[PDB]
Amino acid sequence: SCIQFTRHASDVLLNLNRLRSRDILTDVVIVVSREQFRAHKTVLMACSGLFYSIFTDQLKCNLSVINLDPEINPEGFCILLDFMYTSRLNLREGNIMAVMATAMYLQMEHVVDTCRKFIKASE
Amino acid sequence: SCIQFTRHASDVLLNLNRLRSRDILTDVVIVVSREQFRAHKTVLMACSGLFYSIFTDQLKCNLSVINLDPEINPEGFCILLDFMYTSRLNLREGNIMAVMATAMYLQMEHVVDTCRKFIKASE
Amino acid sequence: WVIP
Amino acid sequence: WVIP
Ligand SMILES: CSc1ncc(Cl)c(Nc2ccc3c(c2)CC(=O)N3)n1
Ligand SMILES: CSc1ncc(Cl)c(Nc2ccc3c(c2)CC(=O)N3)n1
Ligand SMILES: [Cl-]
Ligand SMILES: [Cl-]
Ligand SMILES: [Cl-]
Ligand SMILES: [Cl-]
Repeated sequence: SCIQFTRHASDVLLNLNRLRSRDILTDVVIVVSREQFRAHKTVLMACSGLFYSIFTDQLKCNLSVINLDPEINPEGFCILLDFMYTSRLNLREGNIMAVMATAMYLQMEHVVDTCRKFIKASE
Repeated sequence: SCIQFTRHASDVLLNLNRLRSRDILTDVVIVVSREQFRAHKTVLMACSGLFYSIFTDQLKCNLSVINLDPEINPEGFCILLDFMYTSRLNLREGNIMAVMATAMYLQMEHVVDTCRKFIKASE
Repeated sequence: WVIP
Repeated sequence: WVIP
C-alpha cells in the first residue's frame, strides 16, 4: 500500500553528481592510462558489473586507487563515468568504438546493447 | 546531442538498496532512541537537507555514528530510510504524524508536502 | 506521487 | 534509450 514519488531516483542521481562535481565524499581514484577520475565506490558498483566484483572483494574493497587495463581509453571511460552519474550517454561516430569496448570491459550491458545497435545501423 | 537511458536512475537506486540490504560499503550508523540504522552517507545526503548539512561539515563528515534528536520516532525514521532507497513511502493513518515530523526534521520537502496533503484530506 |  |  506504498505511494511512490516518480522523480525521486532522478533527484537522488542528480545530487550524487553534484557531490562528484564538488569532490564530496569521493572514496576512490580510477586510473586510466595516467588520467585520474575521482568517484564514489557505491555509484561505480551500482552501474558496473566490473566495479561490483572489485569492491565486493574482501581485499580490493579497501583500496583507494584502482588501475584499469592499459587498453582502456581515458575518453571512453570519462563518457561512461558521466553516464553513470547522469543517465546521459555522449555517443558519437568518433567515440562509439572506444565507448563500446570500455562498456564491455566495465560490464555495462545496456550501454553495450545501444552501441551494437548504433554500429549495426551504420553498416 | 546525448541519448538517455530512461530506467538508469531507478536501476542505480535499486542496486544501492541491494548494497544496503547486504550491508555492503555502509559507512555510518544512525542512532534513533537506541535503535540503530546502517546506511551510505552519500544516499542520506542525496535525500535529506539535514544529512547534506551534517556530512559537508569538516568535523562531522568523519563520524561513523550520528545520534538523532530524542523526539525522533525510530519507526518514522525506518519508513523514511526505506523511501530514500526505494522512492516508496509506506504512509498510513497510524504513522503519518510521526512520518511528517521526521521528514520536517530531516528536511525532505517532497515527503512533508504529501503528508500535509494527506492530513488536509482527512480533516 | 503515484500508486505504483 | 530516448532523445532527452
Ligand atoms: C547482481 S546483484 C547487484 N547488487 C548490487 C550491485 Cl551494486 C550490483 N551492481 C551491478 C552488477 C552487475 C551489473 C551492473 C551492476 C550493471 C550491469 O550491466 N551488470 N549488482
Ligand atoms: C542543494 S545542493 C545539494 N547538492 C548535493 C546534495 Cl547531496 C544535496 N542534498 C540535499 C539538500 C537539500 C535537500 C535535499 C537534498 C532533499 C530536500 O528536500 N532538501 N543538495
Ligand atoms: Cl590504495
Ligand atoms: Cl548500462
Ligand atoms: Cl564516530
Ligand atoms: Cl523528499
